[PDB]
Amino acid sequence: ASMGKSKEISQDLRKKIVDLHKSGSSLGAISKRLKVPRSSVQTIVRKYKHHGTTQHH
Repeated sequence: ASMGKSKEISQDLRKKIVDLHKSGSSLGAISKRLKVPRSSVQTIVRKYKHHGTTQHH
């Protein structure tokens, strides 16, 4: 095999922001600590809503 370990986007943040959106009352909590910008939350909601319908894996 070969080597090469790198990352691109925080997978945790991506799952977390989505999961917390389903919680609702805990959204202000993560937005308090990490204060996610509008552009970031607006872009991830598109992906979530998109993957909501036939989530390819």
